[PDB]
Amino acid sequence: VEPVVVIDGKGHLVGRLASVVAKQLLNGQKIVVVRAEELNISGEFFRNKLKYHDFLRKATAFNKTRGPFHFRAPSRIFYKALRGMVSHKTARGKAALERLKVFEGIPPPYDKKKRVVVPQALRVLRLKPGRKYTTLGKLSTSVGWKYEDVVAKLEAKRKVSSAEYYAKKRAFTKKVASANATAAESDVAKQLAALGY
Amino acid sequence: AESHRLYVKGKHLSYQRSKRVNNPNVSLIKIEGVATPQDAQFYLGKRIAYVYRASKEVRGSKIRVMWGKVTRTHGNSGVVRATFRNNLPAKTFGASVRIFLYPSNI
Amino acid sequence: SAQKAPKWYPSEDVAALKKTRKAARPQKLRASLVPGTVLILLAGRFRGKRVVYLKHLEDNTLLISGPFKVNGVPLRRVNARYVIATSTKVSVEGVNVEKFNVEYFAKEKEIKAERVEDQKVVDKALIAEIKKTPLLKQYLSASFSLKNGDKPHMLKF
Amino acid sequence: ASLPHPKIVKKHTKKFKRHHSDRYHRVAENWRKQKGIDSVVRRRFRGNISQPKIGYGSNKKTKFLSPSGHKTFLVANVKDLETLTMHTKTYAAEIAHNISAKNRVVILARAKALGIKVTNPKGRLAL
Amino acid sequence: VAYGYPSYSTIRQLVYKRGFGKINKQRVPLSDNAIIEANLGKYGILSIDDLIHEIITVGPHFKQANNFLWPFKLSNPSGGWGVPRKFKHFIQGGSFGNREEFINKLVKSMN
Amino acid sequence: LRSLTTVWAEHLSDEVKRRFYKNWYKSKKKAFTKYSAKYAQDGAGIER
RNA sequence: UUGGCGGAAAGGCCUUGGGUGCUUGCUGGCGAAUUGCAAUGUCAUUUUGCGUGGGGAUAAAUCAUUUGUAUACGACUUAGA
RNA sequence: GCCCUGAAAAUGGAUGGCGCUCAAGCGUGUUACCUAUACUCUACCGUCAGGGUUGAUAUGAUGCCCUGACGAGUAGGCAGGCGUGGAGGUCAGUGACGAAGCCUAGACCGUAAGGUCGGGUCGAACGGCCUCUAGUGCAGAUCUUGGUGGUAGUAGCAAAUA
RNA sequence: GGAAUACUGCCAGCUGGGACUGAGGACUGCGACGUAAGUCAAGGAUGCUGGCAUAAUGGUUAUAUGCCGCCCGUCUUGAAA
RNA sequence: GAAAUUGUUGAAAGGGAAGGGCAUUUGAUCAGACA
Ligand SMILES: [Mg+2]
Ligand SMILES: [Mg+2]
Ligand SMILES: [Mg+2]
Ligand SMILES: [Mg+2]
Ligand SMILES: [Mg+2]
Ligand SMILES: [Mg+2]
Ligand SMILES: [Mg+2]
Ligand SMILES: [Mg+2]
Ligand SMILES: [Mg+2]
Ligand SMILES: [Mg+2]
Ligand SMILES: [Mg+2]
Ligand SMILES: [Mg+2]
Ligand SMILES: [Mg+2]
Ligand SMILES: [Mg+2]
Ligand SMILES: [Mg+2]
Ligand SMILES: [Mg+2]
Ligand SMILES: [Mg+2]
Ligand SMILES: [Mg+2]
Ligand SMILES: [Mg+2]
Ligand SMILES: [Mg+2]
Ligand SMILES: [Mg+2]
Ligand SMILES: [Mg+2]
Ligand SMILES: [Mg+2]
Ligand SMILES: [Mg+2]
Ligand SMILES: [Mg+2]
Ligand SMILES: [Mg+2]
Ligand SMILES: [Mg+2]
Ligand SMILES: [Mg+2]
Ligand SMILES: [Mg+2]
Ligand SMILES: [Mg+2]
Ligand SMILES: [Mg+2]
Ligand SMILES: [Mg+2]
Ligand SMILES: [Mg+2]
Ligand SMILES: [Mg+2]
Ligand SMILES: [Mg+2]
Ligand SMILES: [Mg+2]
Ligand SMILES: [Mg+2]
Ligand SMILES: [Mg+2]
Ligand SMILES: [Mg+2]
Ligand SMILES: [Mg+2]
Ligand SMILES: [Mg+2]
Ligand SMILES: [Mg+2]
Ligand SMILES: [Mg+2]
Ligand SMILES: [Mg+2]
Ligand SMILES: [Mg+2]
Ligand SMILES: [Mg+2]
Ligand SMILES: [Mg+2]
Ligand SMILES: [Mg+2]
Ligand SMILES: [Mg+2]
Ligand SMILES: [Mg+2]
Ligand SMILES: [Mg+2]
Ligand SMILES: [Mg+2]
Ligand SMILES: [Mg+2]
Ligand SMILES: [Mg+2]
Ligand SMILES: [Mg+2]
Ligand SMILES: [Mg+2]
Ligand SMILES: [Mg+2]
Ligand SMILES: [Mg+2]
Ligand SMILES: [Mg+2]
Ligand SMILES: [Mg+2]
Ligand SMILES: [Mg+2]
Ligand SMILES: [Mg+2]
Ligand SMILES: [Mg+2]
Ligand SMILES: [Mg+2]
Ligand SMILES: [Mg+2]
Ligand SMILES: [Mg+2]
Ligand SMILES: [Mg+2]
Ligand SMILES: [Mg+2]
Ligand SMILES: [Mg+2]
Ligand SMILES: [Mg+2]
Ligand SMILES: [Mg+2]
Ligand SMILES: [Mg+2]
Ligand SMILES: [Mg+2]
Ligand SMILES: [Mg+2]
Ligand SMILES: [Mg+2]
Ligand SMILES: [Mg+2]
Ligand SMILES: [Mg+2]
Ligand SMILES: [Mg+2]
Ligand SMILES: [Mg+2]
Ligand SMILES: [Mg+2]
Ligand SMILES: [Mg+2]
Ligand SMILES: [Mg+2]
Ligand SMILES: [Mg+2]
Ligand SMILES: [Mg+2]
Ligand SMILES: [Mg+2]
Ligand SMILES: [Mg+2]
Ligand SMILES: [Mg+2]
Ligand SMILES: [Mg+2]
Ligand SMILES: [Mg+2]
Ligand SMILES: [Mg+2]
Ligand SMILES: [Mg+2]
Ligand SMILES: [Mg+2]
Ligand SMILES: [Mg+2]
Ligand SMILES: [Mg+2]
Ligand SMILES: [Mg+2]
Ligand SMILES: [Mg+2]
Ligand SMILES: [Mg+2]
Ligand SMILES: [Mg+2]
Ligand SMILES: [Mg+2]
Ligand SMILES: [Mg+2]
Repeated sequence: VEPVVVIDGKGHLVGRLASVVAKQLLNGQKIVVVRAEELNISGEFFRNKLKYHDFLRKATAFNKTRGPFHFRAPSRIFYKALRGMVSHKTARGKAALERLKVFEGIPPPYDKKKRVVVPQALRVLRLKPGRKYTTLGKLSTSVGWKYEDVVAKLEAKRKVSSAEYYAKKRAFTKKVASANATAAESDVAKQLAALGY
Repeated sequence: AESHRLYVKGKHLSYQRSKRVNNPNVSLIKIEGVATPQDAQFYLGKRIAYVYRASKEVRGSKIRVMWGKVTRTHGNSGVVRATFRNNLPAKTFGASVRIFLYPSNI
Repeated sequence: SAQKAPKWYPSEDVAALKKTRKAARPQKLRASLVPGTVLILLAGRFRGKRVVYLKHLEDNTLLISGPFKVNGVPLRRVNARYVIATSTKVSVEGVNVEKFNVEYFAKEKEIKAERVEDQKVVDKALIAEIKKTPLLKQYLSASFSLKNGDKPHMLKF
Repeated sequence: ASLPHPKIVKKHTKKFKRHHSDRYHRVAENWRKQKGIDSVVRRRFRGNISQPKIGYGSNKKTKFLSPSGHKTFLVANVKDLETLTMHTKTYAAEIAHNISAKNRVVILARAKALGIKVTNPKGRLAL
Repeated sequence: VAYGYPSYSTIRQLVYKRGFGKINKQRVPLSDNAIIEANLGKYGILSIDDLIHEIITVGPHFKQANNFLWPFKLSNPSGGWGVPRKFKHFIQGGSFGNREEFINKLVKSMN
Repeated sequence: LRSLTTVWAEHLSDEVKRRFYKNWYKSKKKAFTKYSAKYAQDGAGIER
């Protein structure tokens, strides 16, 4: 029902999240994806490390510039797993890729909107308890992404600013719940309780 | 009131198609809020109109409307087929199409 | 001659129509249409207006009368399929509509004085029934509109 | 006003173009049957051009009929037009391309008095 | 092929709805009862129920009643074929073979 | 990295003014003339 | 209009003060009609152009000439009121 | 049973790709659902077969009309038609107030071969039908003849002292 | 000891919503509903009503979009080669 | 005074070919039917 859906990346998978976004991008919905450094991959860390160096050695022999580009950014690795799920070579696929904005961390334009999760894409509702996981931010640093420290510094900065907003919000909803103390004993609340409200 | 919507908003998904063979005469309209084919039985026979715009004054109105209706259900997730008078131009995939409530049953 | 004339020259007389077997049967309306039902209009100039039902006409149309004081809907025909019927009943026992028919709404500018005086007679015995129950005059003046999160296959109307 | 007739369906409203007609200027646009051994038209693969055959025929009720409802007939002079006196609602007059301007004013003045429709009244107007 | 044991209901659903009789060279529907009388009146059959009586109760003149009926042009079943693999035997979970009384569910779906 | 503020000096020499132009003989030598209006005030826009 | 905060693409958020429109929190008066039994019945949004009214600003680049730290040609790199 | 070792090849790579790991994997069931020029029904064209119909005033009895089944296809066979050169007959055909030809993202008819019309150019013979005749229908035969492009304003216009 | 229900099967039981189709063109045939005059869903559509009468539907053509489509001819068991 | 080829003007499109088929939009253009 929202015009722009903001999906948090923390605690989600890759292939089960890119599939439930690339279908929604072909439906006319705009989806932005933030905090991609906390995205998780099933399996242990060294296996998902071997499945990237097996792809890192895949390039065009006579000119490595024209070969497959090997991106280190976790926001772009997730975009690589999503552009394979969209027919990007057609004009319809080029319009679905303009509907997305995948970021690293939570940007100051997209920090005051409510983020959602996809319950068929969490790392905990799909995996068995006792299986090994792989953080995409820890994977990208080990293969050549240089921007883990500049994000976690700024990620710890917004959490100080988001805790001051929530401490104001929980002190305000308490005043709303205390203003509903006079809503009792009235004849209007005894008529809304009989209509399901 | 702030709202004046007397229709149900919906998205055009695709045509009726195979892996490669497509049928442009029958489209696929997703209804928001419908996830079962038992809930898609109410929208059977409702007139679907696609409101778009243009630049030529043909009636003193840039807005041009193509018409259609509901034939049957599709799949299990609540996808609703729709045949149109003139077919949708295949660029309007994922475009908001209007689904009215008339002819009503209630 | 640039073209040779034909040989058969088929007949110019048109064939008469065969005797079709199709009779004029009375319409069986659905069970949600009783006289005195608040009707939600879907299309037309008065779309979304909650309005009072009186009587089924002859040419498959329904009487939409008023109240013209409440929401400004005059004596007007409507189609049966273009109307969502609710489950709220109002009295119709004091309504003097007997003469309103197909010839009354037939086309022949200016509003006829017969259309003005017949509106106030019908709307006199209806508003006196509306004021008996609370919040029904406020219910008919307001228009209907689907909000966000509404599912019309789930609604009861 | 012609005779009553049902809705005319042509079943193929498109002119048949030959395979490789717009690629080579030596090949005309007239449909000629491709009789090769490796043709993608004779074997009827998907996505290629369609072949004209007997299934594309029009209804005999709606055959040789203009969208006005009448049939065409080439008219050279007045004597070739007076035969269509009792058949104004079925056939329509058509003045030939090699008719002079002194005779087109005679034919149109005769078919107007007989009720015979002329399909080309705008031919050679001195304006 | 797949053959079965039909009941009286599924035979009745075929003679009335898909019932076609072959007169001299033409596939003729059984719309009128005097048509059957004009062809099988020598054997005593003069109604469409006299054809059905020869089917379920196989009398001495079953061959002339069976040769008169055109082969029933059945459609695809409405609720599908059931099992996804057709070309195995019905005992192994397929379609063909000597299916029993369950044919009565399958004929009405195809009709 | 991203540059967001570059603060220049007030009275620059004619050497880097010649660097910023390709034709010093046709130019009106009007580089950093409106930038010198920033140093003409008290200095609220300078220390900002 | 006052006071701050926000630089990860901040371009937004919060707050003081007066002025003004509306208030369906409750109770009235009047108007709607004929778009004639439905026809999205047009109410958003993007860029540009030509006219009015008001404030503000008053330059460069290339060619040619010239230098060789440059040079196949272009480029690059210098100089000249 | 599954998994592991056994298990080493050369451009970068292939469960088709993305990717998945209480799997969208493997094994086994249950229903729901997606779609072929296939099936069932209906319209229309055509073919074949079985039939109805010379009675007069008003015209194809190689006709009209009804009913049923069927329709793929190279080599090849047969039938119905289209177009061109020329000849007999005929419409007392068309035309110097404009014939033939040519041009035409203008219109119409026929399933098609093609026919017709409007506009522009043009300057003089030409067409419909019933028949007869034939050095009569072209995309490619390293086809012939004639003309013109890409390459391309490129290779190059540098021995013999100026 | 007495019932209910599940499963399977039957109804020439009733009934709601949706889609496609309207081919035929005087009557004839076969049946139904009635004491009868007659009527009917009975060998294939009519009845009523509205808008427009114009490029609006539609035709041609250009372009865009979804999907499909590897240059023919020939020799060949096999040609996009 | 046709075609190949080519000039100017006008219209349209162009992310490593072009061209085609089915369907529709938009743009250009056009017949017929109406009294
Ligand atoms: Mg889309
Ligand atoms: Mg969209
Ligand atoms: Mg490459
Ligand atoms: Mg990919
Ligand atoms: Mg893909
Ligand atoms: Mg953004
Ligand atoms: Mg889990
Ligand atoms: Mg489908
Ligand atoms: Mg269509
Ligand atoms: Mg599209
Ligand atoms: Mg009758
Ligand atoms: Mg009824
Ligand atoms: Mg009913
Ligand atoms: Mg009011
Ligand atoms: Mg055609
Ligand atoms: Mg043409
Ligand atoms: Mg050929
Ligand atoms: Mg072959
Ligand atoms: Mg081929
Ligand atoms: Mg003449
Ligand atoms: Mg002419
Ligand atoms: Mg001409
Ligand atoms: Mg025989
Ligand atoms: Mg079912
Ligand atoms: Mg189904
Ligand atoms: Mg099945
Ligand atoms: Mg098999
Ligand atoms: Mg069936
Ligand atoms: Mg700045
Ligand atoms: Mg210079
Ligand atoms: Mg931004
Ligand atoms: Mg910032
Ligand atoms: Mg900034
Ligand atoms: Mg105020
Ligand atoms: Mg107000
Ligand atoms: Mg309000
Ligand atoms: Mg408006
Ligand atoms: Mg000077
Ligand atoms: Mg290689
Ligand atoms: Mg690869
Ligand atoms: Mg493998
Ligand atoms: Mg998987
Ligand atoms: Mg798969
Ligand atoms: Mg399984
Ligand atoms: Mg089931
Ligand atoms: Mg299910
Ligand atoms: Mg005969
Ligand atoms: Mg054949
Ligand atoms: Mg033929
Ligand atoms: Mg010939
Ligand atoms: Mg000849
Ligand atoms: Mg002659
Ligand atoms: Mg001429
Ligand atoms: Mg010529
Ligand atoms: Mg021309
Ligand atoms: Mg043209
Ligand atoms: Mg041309
Ligand atoms: Mg024509
Ligand atoms: Mg014409
Ligand atoms: Mg001319
Ligand atoms: Mg001469
Ligand atoms: Mg002459
Ligand atoms: Mg001959
Ligand atoms: Mg020869
Ligand atoms: Mg040829
Ligand atoms: Mg050839
Ligand atoms: Mg040639
Ligand atoms: Mg050649
Ligand atoms: Mg040649
Ligand atoms: Mg040559
Ligand atoms: Mg050349
Ligand atoms: Mg030169
Ligand atoms: Mg040179
Ligand atoms: Mg040399
Ligand atoms: Mg020399
Ligand atoms: Mg010398
Ligand atoms: Mg010397
Ligand atoms: Mg039953
Ligand atoms: Mg008819
Ligand atoms: Mg009786
Ligand atoms: Mg009847
Ligand atoms: Mg018009
Ligand atoms: Mg007009
Ligand atoms: Mg229209
Ligand atoms: Mg159109
Ligand atoms: Mg095109
Ligand atoms: Mg697509
Ligand atoms: Mg392809
Ligand atoms: Mg090619
Ligand atoms: Mg070819
Ligand atoms: Mg070989
Ligand atoms: Mg062979
Ligand atoms: Mg091979
Ligand atoms: Mg070949
Ligand atoms: Mg000349
Ligand atoms: Mg020019
Ligand atoms: Mg163009
Ligand atoms: Mg390129
Ligand atoms: Mg017209
Ligand atoms: Mg008239």
